[PDB]
Amino acid sequence: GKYVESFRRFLNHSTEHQCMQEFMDKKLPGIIGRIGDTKSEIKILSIGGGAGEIDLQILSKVQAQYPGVCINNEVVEPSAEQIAKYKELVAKISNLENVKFAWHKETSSEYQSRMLEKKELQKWDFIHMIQMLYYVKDIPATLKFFHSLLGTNAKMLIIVVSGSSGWDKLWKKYGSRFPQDDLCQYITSDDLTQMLDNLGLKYECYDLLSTMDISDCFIDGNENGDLLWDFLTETCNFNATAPPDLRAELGKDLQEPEFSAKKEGKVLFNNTLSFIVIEA
Ligand SMILES: CCN(CC)CCC[C@@H](C)Nc1c2ccc(Cl)cc2nc2ccc(OC)cc12
Ligand SMILES: Nc1ncnc2c1ncn2[C@@H]1O[C@H](CSCC[C@H](N)C(=O)O)[C@@H](O)[C@H]1O
Repeated sequence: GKYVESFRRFLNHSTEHQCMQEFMDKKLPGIIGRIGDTKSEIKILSIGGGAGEIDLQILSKVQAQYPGVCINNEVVEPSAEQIAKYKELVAKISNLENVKFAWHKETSSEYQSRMLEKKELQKWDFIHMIQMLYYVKDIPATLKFFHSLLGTNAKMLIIVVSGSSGWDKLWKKYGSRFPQDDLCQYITSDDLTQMLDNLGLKYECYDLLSTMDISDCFIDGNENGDLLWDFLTETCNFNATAPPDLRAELGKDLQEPEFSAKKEGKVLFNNTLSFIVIEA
C-alpha cells in the first residue's frame, strides 16, 4: 500500500510525468506514426500502466494519428489500487471515444506465462513498459517475450532512469548498503541497452532531463522530506533507522552535482529518463 502512495509522493515532487508528457508531445507521434497502418483495430498493451495518466496521453496521440480507428488498450497491472485510480481517470475522460479498455490484475510474468498457455501468441501494435522493469525478475526474458508479441510495424517503448541520472550514482555508491531485494532491481538505461544489444534487438534511446525536488529532505522533521528519504533509500523510516553516519554521508552526496543541482533555492536530484524504442 505504501509502494503506490510513495510513488505518488515522488510524482508530486518531480517533473517525471511532465518530462514524459514532453516526450509524448514531441517524439511519440513520429514513433507511432505507422503502428496502425493497414489496420482497422490498433492494439496497445500497457505493462505496469499504474494510474493511467501516461497511458492516456499515449492513447491521445494514437487516436490523433488514426482518427476513427478502434483502439484496444489492455493493461497488465498487479495493483488493485492503481487499477482503481486508472478506471477513475478514464471515467472522467470523454475525448477517447474510439478506445476500449481492459484491466488485468496480474504481473507481466503471469501475463507471459498465461499467454504461453495457448496455441497462438497474441500480437500487439504498441507495447509499453514505463518505469516498471525494476520490478521484473527476468528482464531479458521479459524483453524477448514482449518483443516477440510485436505485430507488423509495431513498436515497444520502455522507460527507465538513465545511466546518467542521479539514481545511477546513488546505486553504484550506496546500492549495497541499501536493502537488497529481487522485488526491485537497480537498473538504468545502461543495463537495458546492454541486455537489448545482447538480445540482438534494434532500438533507439532518447534521454530527457527530469528532476526530483528533494528540498524537504534537508529539513529535519519534515514529513514529506522523511518520506522522500524512504523513497530514495527504499527503506521505511530511513531517518529513524539508518546509521547516523550513513544518513550524514548521503545528505552530503545528495547535494553534490553528481546527484543533484541547486537552483532557485531548491535541491533538484537528477532524474534524467531514458526512452527506449524497440523495433519489431
Ligand atoms: C528510480 C526508483 N525506482 C526504481 C528502483 C523505484 C521506486 C520504488 C519505490 C516506489 N518502492 C517499490 C518497491 C521497493 C522495495 C521492494 Cl523490495 C519492492 C518494490 N516494488 C514496487 C512495485 C510498484 C511500485 O509503484 C507503485 C513501487 C515499488
Ligand atoms: N511485475 C510487474 N508486472 C507489471 N506491472 C508491475 C510489476 N511490478 C510492479 N508493477 C507496476 O509497475 C508500476 C510501476 S510505477 C508505474 C507508473 C506508470 N507506468 C507511470 O509511469 O506513471 C506500478 O503501477 C506497479 O504496480
